Amino acid sequence: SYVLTQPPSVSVAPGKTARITCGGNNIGSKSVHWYQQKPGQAPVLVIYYDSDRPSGIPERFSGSNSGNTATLTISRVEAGDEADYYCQVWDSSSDHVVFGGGTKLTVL
Amino acid sequence: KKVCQGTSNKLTQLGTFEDHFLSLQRMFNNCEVVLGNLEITYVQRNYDLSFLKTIQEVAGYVLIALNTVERIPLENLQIIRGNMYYENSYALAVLSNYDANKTGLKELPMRNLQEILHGAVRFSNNPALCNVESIQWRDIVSSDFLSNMSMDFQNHLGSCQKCDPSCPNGSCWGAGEENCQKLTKIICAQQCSGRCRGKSPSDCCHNQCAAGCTGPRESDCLVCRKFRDEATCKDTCPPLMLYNPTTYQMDVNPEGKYSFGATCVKKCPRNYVVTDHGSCVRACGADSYEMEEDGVRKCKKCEGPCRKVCNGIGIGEFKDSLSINATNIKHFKNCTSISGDLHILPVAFRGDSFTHTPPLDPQELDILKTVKEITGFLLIQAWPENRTDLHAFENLEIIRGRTKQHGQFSLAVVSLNITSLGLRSLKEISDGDVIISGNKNLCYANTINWKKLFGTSGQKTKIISNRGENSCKATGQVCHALCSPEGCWGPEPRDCVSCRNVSRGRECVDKCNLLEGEPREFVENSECIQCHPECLPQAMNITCTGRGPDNCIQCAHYIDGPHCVKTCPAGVMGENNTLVWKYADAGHVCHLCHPNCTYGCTGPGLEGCPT
Amino acid sequence: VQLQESGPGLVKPSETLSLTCTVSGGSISSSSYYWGWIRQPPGKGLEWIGSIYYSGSTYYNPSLKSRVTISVDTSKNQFSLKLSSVTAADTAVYYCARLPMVTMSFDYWGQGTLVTVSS
Ligand SMILES: *[C@@H]1O[C@H](CO)[C@@H](O[C@@H]2O[C@H](CO)[C@@H](O[C@@H]3O[C@H](CO[C@H]4O[C@H](CO)[C@@H](O)[C@H](O)[C@@H]4O[C@@H]4O[C@H](CO)[C@@H](O)[C@H](O)[C@H]4NC(C)=O)[C@@H](O)[C@H](O[C@H]4O[C@H](CO)[C@@H](O)[C@H](O)[C@@H]4O[C@@H]4O[C@H](CO)[C@@H](O)[C@H](O)[C@H]4NC(C)=O)[C@@H]3O)[C@H](O)[C@H]2NC(C)=O)[C@H](O)[C@H]1NC(C)=O
Ligand SMILES: *[C@@H]1O[C@H](CO)[C@@H](O)[C@H](O)[C@H]1NC(C)=O
Ligand SMILES: *[C@@H]1O[C@H](CO)[C@@H](O)[C@H](O)[C@H]1NC(C)=O
Ligand SMILES: *[C@@H]1O[C@H](CO)[C@@H](O)[C@H](O)[C@H]1NC(C)=O
Ligand SMILES: *[C@@H]1O[C@H](CO)[C@@H](O)[C@H](O)[C@H]1NC(C)=O
Ligand SMILES: *[C@@H]1O[C@H](CO)[C@@H](O)[C@H](O)[C@H]1NC(C)=O
Ligand SMILES: *[C@@H]1O[C@H](CO)[C@@H](O)[C@H](O)[C@H]1NC(C)=O
Ligand SMILES: *[C@@H]1O[C@H](CO)[C@@H](O)[C@H](O)[C@H]1NC(C)=O
Ligand SMILES: [Zn+2]
Ligand SMILES: [Zn+2]
Ligand SMILES: [Zn+2]
Ligand SMILES: [Zn+2]
Ligand SMILES: [Zn+2]
Ligand SMILES: [Zn+2]
Ligand SMILES: [Zn+2]
Ligand SMILES: [Zn+2]
Ligand SMILES: [Zn+2]
Ligand SMILES: [Zn+2]
Ligand SMILES: [Zn+2]
Ligand SMILES: [Zn+2]
Ligand SMILES: [Zn+2]
Ligand SMILES: [Zn+2]
Ligand SMILES: [Zn+2]
Ligand SMILES: [Zn+2]
Ligand SMILES: [Zn+2]
Ligand SMILES: [Zn+2]
Ligand SMILES: [Zn+2]
Ligand SMILES: [Zn+2]
Repeated sequence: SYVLTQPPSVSVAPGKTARITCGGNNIGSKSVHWYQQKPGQAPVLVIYYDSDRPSGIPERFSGSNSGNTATLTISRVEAGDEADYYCQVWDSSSDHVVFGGGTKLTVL
Repeated sequence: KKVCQGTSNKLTQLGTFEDHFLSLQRMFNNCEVVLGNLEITYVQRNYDLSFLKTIQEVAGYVLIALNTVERIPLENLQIIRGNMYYENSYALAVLSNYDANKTGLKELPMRNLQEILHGAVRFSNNPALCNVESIQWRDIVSSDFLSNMSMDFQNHLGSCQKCDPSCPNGSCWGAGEENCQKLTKIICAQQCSGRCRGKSPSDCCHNQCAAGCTGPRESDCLVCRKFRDEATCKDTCPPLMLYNPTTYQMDVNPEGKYSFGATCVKKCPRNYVVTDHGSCVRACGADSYEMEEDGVRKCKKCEGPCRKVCNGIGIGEFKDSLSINATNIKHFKNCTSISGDLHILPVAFRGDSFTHTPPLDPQELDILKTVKEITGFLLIQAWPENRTDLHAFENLEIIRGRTKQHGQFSLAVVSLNITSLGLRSLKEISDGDVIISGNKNLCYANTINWKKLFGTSGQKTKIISNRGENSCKATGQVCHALCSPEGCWGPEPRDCVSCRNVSRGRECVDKCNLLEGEPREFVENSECIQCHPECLPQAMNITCTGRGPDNCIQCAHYIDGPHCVKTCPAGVMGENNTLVWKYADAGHVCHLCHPNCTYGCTGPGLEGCPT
Repeated sequence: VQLQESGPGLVKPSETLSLTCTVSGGSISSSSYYWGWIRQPPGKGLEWIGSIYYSGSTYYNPSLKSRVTISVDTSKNQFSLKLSSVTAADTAVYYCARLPMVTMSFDYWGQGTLVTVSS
């Protein structure tokens, strides 16, 4: 089926901007959704439809999707943002939904 | 007169023989005029048919089949118009009126059946039936339908009573003296046109009569051949529209009356509607709807498809249905108002094995193109491949949104490969939100001013992750220059939410044809409307100020009072059944002819009407 | 506290794995949401198992087609998951989340339960 590629680990300085990528064969034609999963908890939808933000998520979370790489951009990273991030897409014709490998974001 | 419709079951029996007799008794009890057909079938012996002696007129055919009763007293039946035929050209079919006992219909005393307008008759397999062989049918049936008669009389083993000796040539319907065949056509002289009263030209019947006549005038017919107005047989009911010289226009005739079967009535009877051709009908049929005018119901043709509400996804048979698929799309034919939701999901084009449903054919999506109303929401996350827009929803104008998706949205168009929305006719979204996201090839979406379509305070819109406006503007995918700043549904001027100036039909245009253009127009409510085809186009001026010929600036041909008409009224029916004739003077103005000029005139006085 | 998982936490190999997801606070017989099963092995990433609509229509993962059967019963207001011929690789925390149709993302996630297979 469809394949999503994420970097296993990304580090970011406190207060700076982190950018987690999501690779896919022409992923710009699809809608990407990002989840944040803290250790021991269930994933939480932080961004859906490439860039939109659900109610309850701070404005620091922004998204972008073009070409073959979608990008989850955290504006001002805090200490509590250390979690696993998974990008998710739903195939229109196949009706399947695929998750990424995950990305362990660590704050310096 | 007491009128009943009739039946059309042909040879179908309604339940038991008693149930069939009850339905037949309910229909023709006290009935004098049958608008439809007279079908007397499956009437068994010893059943009282005395209510059939009051039937006098039947418009369609008369069917008497599979009856074992010995006497069917159709005594006062006078005319069978034959407006409908039983098999092919039969206005009277008496077929197989017997049983295993071979004792069926014996006495058929139609002593007053004196004419059948259209159609032939057929008698077949009627044993023990008497006297009918002696009937001279040439006097009652039309001369053109005599070529298709089918008379089969094989009754030589039944006890029959002889005709009365006073019957002409021994022709009788029954045994009684009253049952002699009343010849009133073939015995007429060559000078009598139609029928007569005896054998002399001094007692002919008027050609408008049908069965017979008591005198020579028109008000003496027994029944009328075509129409009956009050007490007079007329070829046509009084015209409803007459040209009165006072108003110079066709007005409603107070003496004009409608058409109800073979009668002319001032008003249609109770629970009856008038059509556009001036007739009383039980109910406005297909391709027509009902509307009230002057407190009287009238039929009007449907604006496009007629109103046909249909249950949507989540209502009735379509509850628990995941999406509009190839199984339920048959129920959506000719539907124009959906009473529920509409799900357009990819499971339709793909199909699943749990519901035993085949893939939905993309060509069948044009079925709901006639849909104009949705009481619930519209969920579209799938669409056929080669379609650049929502072609099947170009005639949708209202989404009520009583039920909402995710407790929020009433219009959901997500994850499609379309270019434009194509919702050209969408004019109102009463309640619910709108979400249009994930269509990476869709433009024009951010242009629509959604507060114009809303009707509930607090409605929001979420239109993101489509095709970027920088990419749409570079490729020309922007609103037309004629669209208003309120957005558009596509590139063409047909897709504007509103026009920045005026509109001609459903297309936005720069200006109306006031001083230029082949069809000259005028402006009202920022829309261009054609002038009357008789307003001559002016060069230094506008052509018209309104719609009708009263608002022309200059007539193009002839002038009839304040109206511009192609020709002066020459031969138009007027009051007192007197034709109205006019002529055109030097200035192309219509003026009345001389009262004695009955066939028109070319000038004033008796000079224009030479001998 | 809306989506609650239930099922035996211990499963022997080559047998069917049974789990149930109970919905509260609303109604599972809704036309606005799918219902999906998501699993992730300890220390790995998420893996979508399948989706179920309250009518009965199912969507499965290509890597788990022949062994996964997802059902739903409206009276008990729940949807279950069955995985036959379980192996050692199926040791994971099984989540059941809500999947609306307007976004096709997982809105509300259940806290999930851990089922471990062993000898
Ligand atoms: C494609 O589009 C199709 C048309 O819309 C659509 O088909 C329709 O699908 C729905 C959902 O599956 C289905 O509705 C169910 O009907 C069940 C019984 O209906 C029978 O009998 C009635 C009697 O009048 C008929 O009218 C029906 O047509 C149907 O008979 C079938 O009719 C066809 C006609 O051609 C025959 O040829 C078939 O032989 C005949 N049988 C079959 C199998 O097709 C009814 O019991 C269902 O209600 C139950 O489930 C609901 C949830 O779906 C619950 O809310 C409700 O409580 C009912 O009880 C529940 O049953 C569950 C079973 O899983 C249990 O889990 C619950 O525990 C239990 N709850 C309780 C409290 O006991 C339901 O209404 C239509 O029948 C069907 N129509 C047709 C013509 O096929 C497809 O779904 C669409 N496909 C897609 C992919 O979208
Ligand atoms: C016809 O209708 C009248 C009432 O209007 C009823 O009294 C009578 O019994 C009916 N006649 C027959 C033959 O059923
Ligand atoms: C008689 O029947 C023939 C059958 O071909 C038909 O064509 C014809 O119109 C009929 N004639 C009349 C007078 O009804
Ligand atoms: C018998 O029929 C002829 C026409 O064929 C008719 O003129 C005549 O009146 C009939 N005979 C009698 C006694 O009426
Ligand atoms: C749909 O409407 C057309 C036009 O009036 C009509 O001819 C046709 O019979 C209708 N079809 C159905 C299935 O009602
Ligand atoms: C839309 O186009 C993209 C790119 O070609 C393709 O991946 C996708 O399958 C298309 N959508 C559908 C429903 O076919
Ligand atoms: C708008 O339409 C009117 C009416 O036809 C016309 O007079 C005018 O020239 C048009 N254009 C503008 C810019 O007003
Ligand atoms: C146009 O027509 C009217 C008709 O009465 C005339 O009086 C007028 O002078 C003309 N011009 C204008 C500008 O109205
Ligand atoms: Zn797949
Ligand atoms: Zn009875
Ligand atoms: Zn005729
Ligand atoms: Zn007028
Ligand atoms: Zn009509
Ligand atoms: Zn007409
Ligand atoms: Zn008509
Ligand atoms: Zn149905
Ligand atoms: Zn059906
Ligand atoms: Zn179409
Ligand atoms: Zn189109
Ligand atoms: Zn122009
Ligand atoms: Zn007028
Ligand atoms: Zn002309
Ligand atoms: Zn001309
Ligand atoms: Zn005059
Ligand atoms: Zn599949
Ligand atoms: Zn149940
Ligand atoms: Zn949600
Ligand atoms: Zn949500």
